[PDB]
Amino acid sequence: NIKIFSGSSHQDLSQKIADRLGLELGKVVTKKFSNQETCVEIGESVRGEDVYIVQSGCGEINDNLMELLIMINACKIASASRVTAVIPCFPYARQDKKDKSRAPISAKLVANMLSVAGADHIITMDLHASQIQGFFDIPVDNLYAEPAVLKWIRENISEWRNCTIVSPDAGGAKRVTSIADRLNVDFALIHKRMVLVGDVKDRVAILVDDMADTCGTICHAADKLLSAGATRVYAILTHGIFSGPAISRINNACFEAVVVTNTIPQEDKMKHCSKIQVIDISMILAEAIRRTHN
Amino acid sequence: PNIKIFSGSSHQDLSQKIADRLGLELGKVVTKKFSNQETCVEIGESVRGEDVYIVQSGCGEINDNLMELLIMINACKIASASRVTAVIPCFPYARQDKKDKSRAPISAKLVANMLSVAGADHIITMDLHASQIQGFFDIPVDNLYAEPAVLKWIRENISEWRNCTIVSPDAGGAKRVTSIADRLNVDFALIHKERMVLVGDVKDRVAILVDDMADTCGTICHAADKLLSAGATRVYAILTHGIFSGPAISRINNACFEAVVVTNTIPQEDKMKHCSKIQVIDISMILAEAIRRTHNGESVSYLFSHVPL
Amino acid sequence: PNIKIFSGSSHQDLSQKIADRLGLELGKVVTKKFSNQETCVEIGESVRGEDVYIVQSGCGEINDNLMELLIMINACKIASASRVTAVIPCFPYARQDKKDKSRAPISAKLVANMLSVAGADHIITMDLHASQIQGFFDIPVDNLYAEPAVLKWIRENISEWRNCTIVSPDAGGAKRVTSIADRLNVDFALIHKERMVLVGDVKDRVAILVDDMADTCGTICHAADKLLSAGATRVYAILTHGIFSGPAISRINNACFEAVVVTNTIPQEDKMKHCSKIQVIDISMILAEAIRRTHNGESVSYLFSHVPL
Amino acid sequence: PNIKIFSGSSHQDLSQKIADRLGLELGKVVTKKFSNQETCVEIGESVRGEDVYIVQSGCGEINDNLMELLIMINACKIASASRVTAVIPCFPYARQDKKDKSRAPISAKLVANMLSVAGADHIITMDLHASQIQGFFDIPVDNLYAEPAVLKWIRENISEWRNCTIVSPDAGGAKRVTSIADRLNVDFALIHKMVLVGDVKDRVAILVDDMADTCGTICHAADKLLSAGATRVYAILTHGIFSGPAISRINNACFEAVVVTNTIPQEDKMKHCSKIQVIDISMILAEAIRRTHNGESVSYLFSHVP
Amino acid sequence: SPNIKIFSGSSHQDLSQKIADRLGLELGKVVTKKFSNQETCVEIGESVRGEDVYIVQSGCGEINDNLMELLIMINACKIASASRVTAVIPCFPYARQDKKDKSRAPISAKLVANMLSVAGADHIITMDLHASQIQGFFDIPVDNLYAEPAVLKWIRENISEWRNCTIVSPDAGGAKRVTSIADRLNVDFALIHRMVLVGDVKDRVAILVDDMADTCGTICHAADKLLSAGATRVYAILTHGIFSGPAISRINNACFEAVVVTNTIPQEDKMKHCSKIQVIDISMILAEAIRRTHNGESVSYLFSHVPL
Amino acid sequence: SPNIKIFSGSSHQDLSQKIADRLGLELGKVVTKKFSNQETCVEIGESVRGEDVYIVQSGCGEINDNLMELLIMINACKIASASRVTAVIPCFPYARQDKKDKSRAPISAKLVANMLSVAGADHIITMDLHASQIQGFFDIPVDNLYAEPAVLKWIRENISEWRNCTIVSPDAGGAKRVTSIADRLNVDFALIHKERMVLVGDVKDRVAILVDDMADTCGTICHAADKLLSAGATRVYAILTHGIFSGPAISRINNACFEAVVVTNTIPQEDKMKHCSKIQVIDISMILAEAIRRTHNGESVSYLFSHVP
Ligand SMILES: Nc1nc2c(ncn2[C@@H]2O[C@H](COP(=O)(O)OP(=O)(O)O)[C@@H](O)[C@H]2O)c(=O)[nH]1
Ligand SMILES: Nc1nc2c(ncn2[C@@H]2O[C@H](COP(=O)(O)OP(=O)(O)O)[C@@H](O)[C@H]2O)c(=O)[nH]1
Ligand SMILES: Nc1nc2c(ncn2[C@@H]2O[C@H](COP(=O)(O)OP(=O)(O)O)[C@@H](O)[C@H]2O)c(=O)[nH]1
Ligand SMILES: Nc1nc2c(ncn2[C@@H]2O[C@H](COP(=O)(O)OP(=O)(O)O)[C@@H](O)[C@H]2O)c(=O)[nH]1
Ligand SMILES: O=P(O)(O)OC[C@H]1O[C@H](O)[C@H](O)[C@@H]1O
Ligand SMILES: O=P(O)(O)OC[C@H]1O[C@H](O)[C@H](O)[C@@H]1O
Ligand SMILES: O=P(O)(O)OC[C@H]1O[C@H](O)[C@H](O)[C@@H]1O
Ligand SMILES: O=P(O)(O)OC[C@H]1O[C@H](O)[C@H](O)[C@@H]1O
Ligand SMILES: O=P(O)(O)OC[C@H]1O[C@H](O)[C@H](O)[C@@H]1O
Repeated sequence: NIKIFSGSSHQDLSQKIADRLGLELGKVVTKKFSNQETCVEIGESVRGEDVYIVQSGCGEINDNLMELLIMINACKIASASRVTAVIPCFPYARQDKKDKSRAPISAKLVANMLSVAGADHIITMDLHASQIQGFFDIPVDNLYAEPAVLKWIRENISEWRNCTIVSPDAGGAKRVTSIADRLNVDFALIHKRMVLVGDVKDRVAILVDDMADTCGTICHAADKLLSAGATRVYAILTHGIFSGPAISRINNACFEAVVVTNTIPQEDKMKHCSKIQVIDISMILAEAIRRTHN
Repeated sequence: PNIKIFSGSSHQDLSQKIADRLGLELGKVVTKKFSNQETCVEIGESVRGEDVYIVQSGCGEINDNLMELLIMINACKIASASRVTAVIPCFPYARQDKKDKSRAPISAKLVANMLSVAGADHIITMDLHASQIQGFFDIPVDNLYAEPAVLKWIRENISEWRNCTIVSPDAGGAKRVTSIADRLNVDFALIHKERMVLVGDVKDRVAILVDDMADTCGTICHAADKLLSAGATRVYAILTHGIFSGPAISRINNACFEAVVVTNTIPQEDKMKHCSKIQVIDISMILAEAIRRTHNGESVSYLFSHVPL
Repeated sequence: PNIKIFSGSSHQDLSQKIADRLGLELGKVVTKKFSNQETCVEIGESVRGEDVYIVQSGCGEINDNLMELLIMINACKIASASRVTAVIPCFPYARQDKKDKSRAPISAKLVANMLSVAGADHIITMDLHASQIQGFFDIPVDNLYAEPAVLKWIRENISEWRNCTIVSPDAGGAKRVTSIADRLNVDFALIHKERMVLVGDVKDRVAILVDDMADTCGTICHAADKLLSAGATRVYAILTHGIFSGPAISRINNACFEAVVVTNTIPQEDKMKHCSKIQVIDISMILAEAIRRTHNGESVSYLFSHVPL
Repeated sequence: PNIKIFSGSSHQDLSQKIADRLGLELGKVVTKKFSNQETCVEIGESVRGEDVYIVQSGCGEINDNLMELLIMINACKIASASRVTAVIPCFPYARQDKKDKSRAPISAKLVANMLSVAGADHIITMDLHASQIQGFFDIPVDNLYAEPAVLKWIRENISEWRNCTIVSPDAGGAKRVTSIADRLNVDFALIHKMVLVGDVKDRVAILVDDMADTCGTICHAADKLLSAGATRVYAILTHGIFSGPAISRINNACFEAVVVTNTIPQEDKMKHCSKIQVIDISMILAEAIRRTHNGESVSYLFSHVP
Repeated sequence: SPNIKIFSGSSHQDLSQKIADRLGLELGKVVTKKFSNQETCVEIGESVRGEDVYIVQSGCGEINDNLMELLIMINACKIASASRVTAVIPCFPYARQDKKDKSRAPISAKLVANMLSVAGADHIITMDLHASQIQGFFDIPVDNLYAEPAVLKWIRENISEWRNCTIVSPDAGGAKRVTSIADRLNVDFALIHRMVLVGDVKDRVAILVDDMADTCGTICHAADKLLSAGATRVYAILTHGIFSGPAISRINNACFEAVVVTNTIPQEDKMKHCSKIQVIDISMILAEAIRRTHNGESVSYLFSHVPL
Repeated sequence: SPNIKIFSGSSHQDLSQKIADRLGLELGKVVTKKFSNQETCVEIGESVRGEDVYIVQSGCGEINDNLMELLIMINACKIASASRVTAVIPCFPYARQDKKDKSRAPISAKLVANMLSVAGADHIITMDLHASQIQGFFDIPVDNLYAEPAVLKWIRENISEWRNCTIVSPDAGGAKRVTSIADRLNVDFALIHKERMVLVGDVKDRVAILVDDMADTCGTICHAADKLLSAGATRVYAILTHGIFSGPAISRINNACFEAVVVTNTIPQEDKMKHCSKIQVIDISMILAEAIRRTHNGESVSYLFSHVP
């Protein structure tokens, strides 16, 4: 049967997942030692169980990554039948190639540390680059928020039939042209001094990318989109990291709303920013766990 | 502890140019097929203690050349070679780099694992379809760019290059073309299939389509037709990998290109004989230089700012 | 009860016979090639939690079938199948199982490592060239014998079998023929190349050459004529693997065989059209029984003493 | 090959001291964190064909320094280094070296395997909590001793060292002090919970263990040693973790000195605690690096110091 | 539930028989001998397809022959399509070589752990590892069982003055073990380290406790020191009864009232030639570990209680 | 630049000493004993840091203690920062268990190859593997040396009538070993098969030489010898590479009808020669020493297969 465990990163999403599966949380004490070493004490048997550990790459990332690895190692030495790392926001994903001299491929390093910890399956959401599925030798589910983003647009944008949907960088063109084609609307591209390609005159601009970290690029992209004359600017990003001065920049930018999923906890950031709206996706992870559980 | 260079049956000319630029001959290897079509590899010289480089591109009957490459690596490895480096100009199975459909394979990662398990210690390639294939291994992977030699070609061959527009034939290729456009200080544009859509205005100016490869060339021929319809003085196509499979030559001859420019990661002499529009950017000096720097133990970053020769 | 059988492009007939004998349908898989000759594999039905068997024989265009097999294994493995078993009746690269020359590869071990790294958990094959290839893995390898079905054939079709002579065309095929001689209670003989030399009798007796495979068939045709010039009644040739590459068919048409008997580890339908001496032994029930017993607990030890049907 | 030594963000002073003692400068690495708290590592000079040494101790925010160390190892490995050696003065997660509870992790082995897959070919550390951690790998792991340097400190600083009594504050540490007391040919003692076994009457008492974290079990162990009547009490621990309430407890305790090595930085601790003294072990690590480079035996560093 | 098979090696057949008997099973059909040239011969005479296999081999009596036999049995079961192969090793061999305390020294214990891993072992069940950190040699579950509950029950039921005894360590290495026992009995402890004794064995009973007894030189010299310090009776309760070389002669001449070991190593032949040696059948602790590991329960019971 | 060291195990110190003498080296400082409880104790009393280490241990005389000793020495040198560890094993143990011929049978040879691999061996140097395919049980270079040269030289220098002798295989499995030797001598050949013992070939009126790779209990060579005399041969010799002579072997050869029984010193023969006057030994220490010298440097060992230094 199923045991779902939660790490100290995003207890809310784990609770939603376990509720949707009709389970309890697997009882785990997750803290730090006096000298900041990660302390993981699982307080119930997992012998013969299919265990799922929910830990997102957010907060103090290395503590949560190491916590996840230690939970995997404990469950593996605990004679668990299978250990699955549920990672809604995959850490170190932007370091997925050697783009400069002597650079590390940190995402690949993370994939190998999960492998040697004892992970048998990975369930994640909107990988920055899909090719990260190839960093392993085990099944890696790359889930999409695209149905939930489409539904959010259709249910919240009055003028969605005549929007355009825009990318703030180059790399995000393929992500955008999908949903633009799925809504049957135009599309546009913003590149870095900032240049705009496409027609967003007298319509609604929805910026879409996989992630929003410092939000400098989407804020200057919204400013370019107002320069080109757009009745309203939205930003729908899957992972709402919001690091550093991000909140200040979205509060001063001219967005109608800024939409993210709950791959990362947003309550405290939503308290300091009124434009933020969060989507479900917890039902998408539960169905990947239940589908995985044969 | 010097260099031994061997050639596979997938591109002996490129191996010949590389060994020539390095002041070498090429290793004595017989690479044929058995009566029942099994690969036969006979290394005809000692390779003990040598730094071996094997040149095999993903082209032709791809699985025969891939299997030949793997057998060459394994023989050299149990031949007590000091190091074995697979130089793979066009990396095969690169478009199968993820699990997009329901039960699809990641063939590129499988290939990376067969190269790893054969005994490869180093990979030297050019313009990987996805750069993340460098992460499919646990060994160094040089992802060489043809971008500098393409820039040099454009400047030395395009009269109106100062006011051209670099166009991406698909969505996915926007990063490449904005890189090149930023390097020439020109404009860029994008074409998206669905009717085919053009964004970025290429009116009354030269249009250069740039992507990593040309297989069946349907997408770049349709893109070129759209560039004419939008009113573009001239339309070029500069692609790194000249696969040209199927009706590709028919489609390029029946399109409106002034030239279609590729590198010699794949043999092009037979293709150029049947298509007066195809131009080749010899990149054997970039591969020869990367091998030499790899041997000495020097930094290959020079190869991303300047063209040799 | 959770069993799936997928077929490659090499021996679809044998796959259908096996699935028929197990009362199953073949799994939904599209297995073709891309425009640039890369292998294209989409398994079109779930294998989640299933006991998967992939039947691909080492024959035809061998490297395309090997890559197809590896891509199917890796796909099923990433598709969360419980176990993936490669049913390979004729093992490719099996004759390359040692280092006899100064720089030779052990291609059989390379293949064992590529099947292992793809995700294979079990191997089911028939009459390995060398049995020690079982040790090239680290997973169970069922090496089935055609010996019982050959014994049944010899008993039921050769009238003078009680006083025949089982002959080896080379050395090393001595154990194969001595086991059949001890099991039929008959005589054995041996032929060594070096002008060919025969040791043993065959005078005024039916002669039966037995080996594991027949590729170019030069040695068994010269062996046949030597057996007639030593004064033998007839000459048969019973080989497990048909292959028949190169000029083999032409040579069998001119040789003096009464019959050439093979199993259907390799398709023989096209071969039988051009050679009237070729008779085929259906071994689909031995492979089907290996699969059904492998699914359940049940020991495969049957398939080495008596024939299923 | 030629030697390059790199520093992590943990204990930069020890890295500089080591590089100076080897007559080298530290290599160019920028090691910081991203806006979203991910580790950023940029090695700014070629290491192709080099024998690289990366000095990172298990201290401070340990998971950030461990993850940073792993990223440096991986970068140097893809940067075509000839050999990558992790110099780790204090090995993190070492106290998780066995399974004494249900569902417990063996975090020390997890770290050993992450170092292995990162690309480490050699490990140089000092006084592992348990020596058997050398077996968590399949690559050379040097477990150096501070014992000659603590002995030299104690002969050179304790006048009554000829007639002292070395004490273990817990059970598990009974062998270490027998290795040291017998090396001084002096009395030894033991404390368990507190009850004391061994003599400590009018003698002066020297606590020796591998660590001292929060120091509760050595502050109480000092109180028991005074109650049994010893002139002064000395605490000599290898790794100066001093986390949590450690400083307050030593400031309110009756130590003559608390001596640690510089496997972990102590400067911030020493400005706030007059009782902390540090032993320089930078030459003991430098000599193992030098011997490891040009192929000598580090056995000498367990009996002679520099 | 029952798809389990249990097999024996050539080392401790009595323990194998007791374990299988306690589980209500018969021992599996394996012929285990040596070839003419002294190579190990292993013939499993029954199917293990889909089975949860347990192989009982202790590190004792011609160690390399039994270790190599164990590895060959694991590999045979692995190629025989067993679902899981568990090595039950009551006394884990080469455990004293668990670190590098010398130049050019081997970690023989780690080598053995890697040979068991590469042979095909999926699980290890052992008792009183010399060092518990050997659990970290394996990357697989390793049960490190204790004789501590059975040693305490034996003490309470056989030492009358056990409430005022003295649990003594024969070397500096058993201080963790004996304090544990000392705390469980609520008694005093002592240590012996040239003969130096620290602790107060007053005029009472001294019980030496360690993990094993090989030659028995240390427990006997510790017994002499415990005499000279004036102690009533002295005992020795050791988990692993290796007793090699002149060990029995030295126990017969030493001042022991009794010397108690477990049956991780065969002791019947040893007990016939020494009236002092007593054995604590621990076959039920191993059987209940096999039974719980099959059908997947928690073995932590076995450290608080002694099932018969 | 000699970084070469050479240790010896407890199995064959004489052969190690001859090898090191021929290489102009001293034997490495190793104490190899047993603990009180019969556990293997290995203390290397010399640095091997950065050295090319060779450990000479043969599979003979109490196999498991010598195998375990070899493994502990490899592991010690590997953790001792040795540059490379090469296991020089003249007689490779467990070679006869190289396949699964019965149900639940072990492939002990592959297990041994995996324990040598996991100990840290980078190279294996052996002589006359029972099956050559055992080279594929590894993933590291394995030199399979032949005793065929020096056996040819022995026959020529000791048998007067060798120009018309007959090389006989005692079993159906050594026929390839025989056919080789005979072709190099240009002599007849024959084969013996225990079915009742049967002889195939001609050995009437001329000298007969039984040749196989080893002699364990010697049960077959002796009955084959009486068969060779009942079939009428002047003399009978027995030349085996590996002189194991276990069990009743010496008792059987002393009453056997051999002119001589010739073995190599892959196994110590001194005590065996004391109890059997018919035993001749061939020194192959120069073939092992040359395999080591060429393996160290970087030279083709393949000379050793037709020359005899
Ligand atoms: N992972 C895990 N280990 C268990 C469980 N139950 C028992 N163990 C065993 O417990 C041992 C270590 O903890 P344990 O002995 O129970 O703690 P102790 O009884 O206080 O010494 C190992 O042998 C584990 O195999 C369980 O449910 N999960
Ligand atoms: N790879 C390689 N192998 C060599 C070389 N020189 C000798 N060999 C050896 O040659 C052997 C195979 O060639 P050969 O002696 O003709 O085979 P054999 O006579 O049938 O055993 C192998 O054992 C190799 O180790 C060399 O330069 N390279
Ligand atoms: N790790 C490492 N990579 C190097 C070194 N020298 C050159 N490189 C190469 O630098 C390449 C980076 O390519 P690119 O994305 O164009 O970065 P660029 O070299 O700065 O232009 C990598 O693919 C490496 O092959 C080196 O010393 N170490
Ligand atoms: N290990 C094992 N092998 C089995 C079992 N049942 C059948 N086998 C087969 O046994 C074969 C070798 O033994 P066997 O068939 O009896 O003798 P053979 O005539 O040499 O094939 C292998 O090819 C296996 O496929 C089993 O339960 N366990
Ligand atoms: O373009 P499609 O033929 O649709 O897809 C494959 C394309 O691959 C290359 O980009 C060619 O230009 C082909 O057109
Ligand atoms: O030897 P060839 O005639 O050329 O090739 C076919 C032979 O291949 C093997 O030797 C078989 O015995 C076949 O008779
Ligand atoms: O003392 P408490 O258990 O906090 O733990 C801290 C101890 O950690 C080690 O034992 C040190 O000697 C410290 O005294
Ligand atoms: O006493 P020794 O002969 O030195 O060695 C064997 C005995 O002492 C050792 O520590 C073992 O524990 C045995 O108890
Ligand atoms: O005669 P056996 O008992 O079979 O074994 C000893 C034989 O072992 C070898 O294979 C030779 O044929 C020897 O004569």
